[PDB]
Amino acid sequence: MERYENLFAQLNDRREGAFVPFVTLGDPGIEQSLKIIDTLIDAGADALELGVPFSDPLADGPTIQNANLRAFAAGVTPAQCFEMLALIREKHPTIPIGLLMYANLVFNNGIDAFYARCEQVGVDSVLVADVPVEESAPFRQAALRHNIAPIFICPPNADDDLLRQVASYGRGYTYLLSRSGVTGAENRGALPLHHLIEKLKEYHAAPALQGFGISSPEQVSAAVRAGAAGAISGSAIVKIIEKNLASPKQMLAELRSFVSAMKAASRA
Amino acid sequence: TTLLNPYFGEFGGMYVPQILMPALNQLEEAFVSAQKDPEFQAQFADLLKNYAGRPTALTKCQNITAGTRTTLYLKREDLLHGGAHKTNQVLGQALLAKRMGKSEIIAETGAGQHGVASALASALLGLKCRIYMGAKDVERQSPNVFRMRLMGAEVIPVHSGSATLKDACNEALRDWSGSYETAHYMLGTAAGPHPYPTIVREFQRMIGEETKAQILDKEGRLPDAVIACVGGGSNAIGMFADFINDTSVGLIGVEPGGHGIETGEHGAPLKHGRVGIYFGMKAPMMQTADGQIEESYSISAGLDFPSVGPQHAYLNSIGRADYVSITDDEALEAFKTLCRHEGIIPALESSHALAHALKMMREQPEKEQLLVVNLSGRGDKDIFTVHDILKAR
Ligand SMILES: O=P(O)(O)OCCNS(=O)(=O)c1ccc(OC(F)(F)F)cc1
Ligand SMILES: *Cc1c(COP(=O)(O)O)cnc(C)c1O
Ligand SMILES: [Cl-]
Ligand SMILES: [Cl-]
Ligand SMILES: [Cl-]
Ligand SMILES: [Cl-]
Ligand SMILES: [Cl-]
Ligand SMILES: [Cl-]
Ligand SMILES: [Cs+]
Ligand SMILES: [Cs+]
Ligand SMILES: [Cs+]
Ligand SMILES: [Cs+]
Repeated sequence: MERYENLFAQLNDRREGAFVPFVTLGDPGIEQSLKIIDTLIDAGADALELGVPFSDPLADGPTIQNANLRAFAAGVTPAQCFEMLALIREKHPTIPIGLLMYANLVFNNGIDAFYARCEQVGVDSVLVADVPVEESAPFRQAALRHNIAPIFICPPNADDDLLRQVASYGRGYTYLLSRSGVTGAENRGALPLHHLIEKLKEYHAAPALQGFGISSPEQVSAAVRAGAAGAISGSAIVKIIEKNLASPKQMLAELRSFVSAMKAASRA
Repeated sequence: TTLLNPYFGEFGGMYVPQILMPALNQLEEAFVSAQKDPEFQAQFADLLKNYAGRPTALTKCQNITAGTRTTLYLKREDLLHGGAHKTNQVLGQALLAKRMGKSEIIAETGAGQHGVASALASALLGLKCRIYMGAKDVERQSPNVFRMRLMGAEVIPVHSGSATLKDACNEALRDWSGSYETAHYMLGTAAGPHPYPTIVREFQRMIGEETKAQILDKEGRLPDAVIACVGGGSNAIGMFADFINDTSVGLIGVEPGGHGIETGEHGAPLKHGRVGIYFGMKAPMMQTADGQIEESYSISAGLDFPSVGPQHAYLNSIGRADYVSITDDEALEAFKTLCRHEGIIPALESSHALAHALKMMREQPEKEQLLVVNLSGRGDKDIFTVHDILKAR
C-alpha cells in the first residue's frame, strides 16, 4: 500500500502537519488499549506509532518502560499484538500504522516471517530501535519485500554520509530525533535542525517526523514551521494513561483533549 | 564503517540505537590508537604490575590429582587486586576513557564484582563512577554495594524489568545514549556491541600470555587444555586468546548448568539457548519462545549474564573451542575439594571450571593430560552461600 505517501499528499494539500501519537499495545490491557487507540484516531491522530511490549526497551525512558511493564502485567504477547493490529486496520483503512520494535522480537521467529505478518495485518512501517543503518540490511530488505516501510533515525549531529544513507534506505517517513538520550516528556529536544530538514529534502528522503520530548502544542507547531512534515509524541500520551489508570473514562477524556490540542497545533 | 571486524562469523555486530553509533566508533578509534601507542601500553603494564599485582601465580595442584595421570595447574586470578580477573580490563578501559578525555564512568553490575572493579579503577585514576545494579541484586549484595560506596562510586538501583543484571545493562546504555560526550561506558564482560568483545579480550589476554610462559617454564610444553568458566566470557577469552593459534591446545568453556539443563534452570545459553539480538549483539541468549529476554540461573551469582560473548559462539561454531556445563552441585563439590586439599577458597564461578577439570581427571584417571584451570576469583564472598547449603545437609 501507499498509506504514508497518501497521507502526506493530503496534508500537503491542506498546508497541514501530521500529528502522530505513540502508545504501547495492550497498555493497560487489550480492551482498554483498543479504546485508547480509537480515541486517539477520533481526536485527530494522522498516523500511529505502536509499541510491542518488550522485556528490555533500551531506547525508552521510565514512562514507556512502565507502559511495557503494564502490558506484561496484563499478559500481552506479540501474538496478541498482531491480533490487535489486524482489528485496528479493519476499523481504520487509511491511517498509517507504524510499529516500534526491538530487534529480538523481529529476529526471533525469523526476520522475513516478521515482516510478512506485518503485511498480513496491514502495518505500514516498522522502526527497529536498536538496529542502526549499519546493521539494517536484512531488516530493510525484508520490509520492502513485504510492502513495509523501514523507518530510519536521523540524529541531530548526522553527517552527510548518514543523511544520504537514511534518505536512500528509508521509506514512509524519516524519523528526526530531537536530541540524544531516550524517550521522555521530561526532556525537551531542540528545534528541528533546519540544515538536516533541508539536506533530507535535497536527498529526496521520506518526509520528516520529529520525535523525542514533544509534549506541547507549541513544539508541534515549531516542528512543522521548521519544515518537518509533522511530530510524534509518546511519553506525554502514555503519562495520561499512567495518571488515569483508576478511571478509564477520565483517561479517554484527557487523551481526547490532549490529542485534539496537539493536532490543532499542526494546522495551517 | 569500522576499523575492525564487528563480527565473529555470524555473531556480534553493533545493534545499538543510531544515536550511540558515534560513541562506538569513537571508542574503536581510541582503542586502535591506544594499541599502537607504546606509552599507553607502558602505563597499562605499570598499573597491572605495581597496582594490580601481575603476573599472577600459576599453582601446581598435586594433592587434588594424586593417583591419576592428570597434572593440574591453576592460573591464580584470585590473587589479583580486587580478588578477580575483572580488574585487568577495567584498568585498560579506564585508561581508554582518559585517552578520549572523559572524566566519568558508567558501569553495570550483577553480583557486584564488576561494579567493585570499576569503582576501584575510577578511585585510582580520578574518574567519577556511577554504577547501575538491579534492585534485587542491590538487596542481596550489600557487601559489594558498600565496597563501591566506600570507593566513592554512586550506586543506582534499577527497578525496571526483572530488576537484575540485564535491566542494569539496559539502564547503563540508556544513560550512555545521553551522556557519551562526557562519560565512558565501562562494560563488564566480553560481550555487547563492537568494539567491546574485542577490547575486553585484548585487555584480558595477559591471562593466557602469562599462562603460556609459565607452563613452558615449568613443563617445557603447552597445556593439553585450558579450562575456564563462562558468564559473559571475559576470563575465558582472556585465557584462550593467546592459545587460539596453538591448535594442539584444547579450549574448554564451562557454562553454569544450575539445577540441571533439563530443569531449564541454568545459565548455559551458548549450548542450550537460542540466537537472538540483545545488548548490542547477535549471540545465543536465554529467552522465551516469544523472544523476551530471561535471566540466567546459577548458584554462582557472577555467572548471571543471560547471553555469551560472540567470540565464544564463533569459536564453538568452527569447533576451535568446546563448551560444557557444570551443575550447582558439581561446582559446590569442587569448591569444597579445593579448600580441603589445596587450601585455596575458589569463587563459585571458578569452581565450575575446576569441577569440569576434576571430571576430566576422574572419568579417565589413566589419561595423561596437562590441564590449566583459570581460577578467575577467590571465594571468600561465597563461604556463607556454601555454609547455608551445607547447613541444609
Ligand atoms: O515523546 P517521547 O519522548 O516519549 O518519544 C516518543 C518515542 N516513541 S517512538 O515510537 O517514536 C520511538 C522512536 C525511536 C526510538 O528509539 C530510537 F530512536 F532509538 F530508535 C524509540 C521510540
Ligand atoms: C564475574 C565473574 C565471572 C564471570 O564473568 P566472565 O566475563 O565470564 O569472566 C567469573 N569469575 C569471577 C570470579 C567473576 O567475578
Ligand atoms: Cl552508494
Ligand atoms: Cl495538558
Ligand atoms: Cl586417588
Ligand atoms: Cl517475567
Ligand atoms: Cl538448543
Ligand atoms: Cl571429551
Ligand atoms: Cs500552526
Ligand atoms: Cs598426578
Ligand atoms: Cs588436546
Ligand atoms: Cs553463559
